[PDB]
Order: sequence, then C-alpha cells, then structure tokens
Amino acid sequence: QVQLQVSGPGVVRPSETLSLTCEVSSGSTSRDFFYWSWVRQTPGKGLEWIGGMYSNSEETNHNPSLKSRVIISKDTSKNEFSLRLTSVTAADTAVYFCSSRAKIYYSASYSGGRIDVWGPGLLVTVSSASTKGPSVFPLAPSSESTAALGCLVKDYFPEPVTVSWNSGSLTSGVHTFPAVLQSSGLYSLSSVVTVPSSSLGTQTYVCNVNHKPSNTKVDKRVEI
Amino acid sequence: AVGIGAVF
Amino acid sequence: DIQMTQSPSSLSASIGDRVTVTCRASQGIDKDLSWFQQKPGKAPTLLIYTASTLQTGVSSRFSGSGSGTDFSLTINNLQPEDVATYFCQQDFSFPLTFGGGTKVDFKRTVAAPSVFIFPPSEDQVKSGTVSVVCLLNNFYPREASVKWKVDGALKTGNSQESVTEQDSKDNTYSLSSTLTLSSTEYQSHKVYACEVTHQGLSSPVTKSFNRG
Repeated sequence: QVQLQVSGPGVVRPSETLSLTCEVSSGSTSRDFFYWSWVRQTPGKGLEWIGGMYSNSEETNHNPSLKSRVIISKDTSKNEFSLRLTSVTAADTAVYFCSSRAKIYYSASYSGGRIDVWGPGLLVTVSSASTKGPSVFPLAPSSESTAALGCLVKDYFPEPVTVSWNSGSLTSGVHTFPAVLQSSGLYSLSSVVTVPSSSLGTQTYVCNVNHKPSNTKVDKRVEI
Repeated sequence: AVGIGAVF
Repeated sequence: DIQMTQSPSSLSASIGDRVTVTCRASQGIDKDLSWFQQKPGKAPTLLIYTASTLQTGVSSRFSGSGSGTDFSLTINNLQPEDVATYFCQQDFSFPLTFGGGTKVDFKRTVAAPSVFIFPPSEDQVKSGTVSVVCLLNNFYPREASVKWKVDGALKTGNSQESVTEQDSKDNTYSLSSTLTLSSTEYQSHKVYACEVTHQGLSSPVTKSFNRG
C-alpha cells in the first residue's frame, strides 16, 4: 500500500459503522510529527474535511457537522491512521482520502516550506442493497458515415464495473459514462461507441462487462 | 496555519 | 463556519491563455489559503500555499495572490496538463474548508452534438423497467439541454444525464440522457422523443421512435 492509501470496506449498511484505515509512516527524525487528516469528496457537497490529529498527540479536531459520529485514532504498531464513522447514512457515501500536513524545518537554508499530501481515495457507498451482477442490454442502431451502438449496464451493486468492447480491442470512439444510482438503489450506466456504418457488416461488436464484487462477466453481442 | 506538523 | 466561494464554477480556455480563479473567505484568513489541482481520477495535488508560495516541483506558470478575504490563482501559459478542477483550502482555523471547485476546460470550435436514440429491446420490457437512451456525441461546449417528450408530454423528470470528461484528442463532450419508466407506463404510450438544444444547433433536433 502506498503512503496514505485508504483501505476498508467499500459498502456499509445504513445505521452501521464505517471503519477505514490509512497507511502512515514515521518521520526521519525523532522530532518529526505530522498532522493526519480524513477528508471526503461527494459530487454535491464537494470536499469536506472530516477531522484530524497530530501524530504527536491523542487529541482530535473535528468538523462540527460530524463530530459526535467521528472517532479518529492511530495505531503505530500497524502503521494505521483510522477513521470510524458511526450511525452511517446514505449521505456518507463519498470518496474518502487521507492527508498529511507538516511544515518543513530542515535547515537554516531550507525552511518555511510545507508538505501537504493526499493519498489515493477509496469509494465507500452506504446502502442496504445486496451485491448483484448487472443486466446488460444491447443498444442497437435504429444514416451515413457513422452509426452509434452501445450497451446498457443496469441494476448492479456495488460499484464498479469495467466495460470493454471486443475484449479491449476497440477503444477509439468509446464513451463509457459514469454510473448513476437509480431510485431502486442499483447503479446503471451506458457504454457507447460510434463506428463507420460500413463496418456493421464487416465488424462484430461485443461489449464485455466485468463486475468483480459479484464475480460476474457478461459478454453481449450488439447486432442491428 | 492550523492542523500542520513539523519535519526536521 | 469559514466558507470559501470560488468563481467561476467553470472556465473554458485555450492553449496559452492566462486564466484566473478567485476565492473569498467569509472572514479574514490572513494568508492561510492553499490551491490544489485535482485530475478526474486522482487525489488533489498541492499547487500553492500561504496564498502565493509555489510548492517545489509545481511549474511557475501557476501563481497565487491575495490576502485577508480575497485570493486568486492564475495559470498563465495554459497547457494540456492544466485541464482539471482547482480548489482553495482554508487552513486558518478548524474545521478546514474547501472552495466549491473550478473546472478548467479547453476551448475549441463549437461542435453540434450528433444525436441518436436507442429504444428498449424485447428483454428490457419484460424486466419490469425500461430505459430509453438518448446519446449526444462529440459536442462543444459542454452546456446542452435534453428534453423527453412521451406522446407529446414532457417526462424529462424521469430521465437523468451522464456526461463524459473532455476527450483528450478532440476536446469534445458526450452526454447520455436515460429515460427510465416502468414496463406499464412504457407500454401505455407510443411516441418517444428526445429533443436536444445546443448552441451549435440553429433549431432543436428531435430524435423519436414509435414503441413496437
């Protein structure tokens, strides 16, 4: 795991406790201490700082909107910086990041600078939906030069799915849209490709959907 | 600045 | 709490342009303001701290100014790596807060969307829920309006949109508008149309089909 890489379950049921860990390290001198932070990102609310603590101390700083649901901890034995979010709701579905902040006092000739680094985020979704593989429906052409065809990947949970065309061979002109959560609680997206219409006779067009959480692979040939 | 450590 | 308002929410520019994002704090944050760059899949990356200090490794094409309440990030010789979202972060007091973000997008010649409509197959109707897919392919700029008309009645509220990131080679966008109905209202109606308005279109373009 890279530095500040977040790990934990990607799906939590409502009312349950989201629990994440973060890969942290010690400084290069015994005086070094960092400020470790949990931050989260949603489409509507954008970025939200959840809370944090100095690696020096046992004290925690919080966001007032979340404080009584947040437990921020450290376990140097496992190189872990941990978040526990209790009483979780669907509003807590987000990408979770860790950040490390420290001022740089290396030298009388290098000082005043700073490190403020974020690790790779982890998508955590809060829902009661069961893990289910997707249903793949071909989107078949209904003029000249180019035609569009595609695949509808509907009613799956959780994220993500990987979509390829012709087993990864076809990549040019492919648009796989971000998934959208439907009212039923399951995700749906479309993957489309525009091809020269002349090739409709020549070329076979197959969309391959891979959903690892349900260990499902679907191959769907798209014909007229 | 708030919430920021120090490295040496 | 302390909130940061960023302007504009979105910004389209050309190669070589000098572009500016503005952020204000709801109070004095004397100099404790940072600018981050976030590419679509990646984590935010520090560009500027203490409102004007360029972080080691970041190109001097990025510069920052401001104090007190008002701050600016300027990207001078705009380059392809500059297409991203840019956030300001206040670290004056707890909790740390972020601006809403600003997208930097690439200007190109206006391209009208190529419109296609895909009616549901046999299998989708028997699944209990049908999704009619309207595709707007390879257009610019990103702003586009898609309406759904079912037997001449607007039903756009039953549809939702999903847009690609800007393509790295043609600088265009693609959008999907999916109208999802149950099999019963779907079989209750016959004409399904999606109507697209875009500044590259003189008049709206409607693509429709008859169920069955």
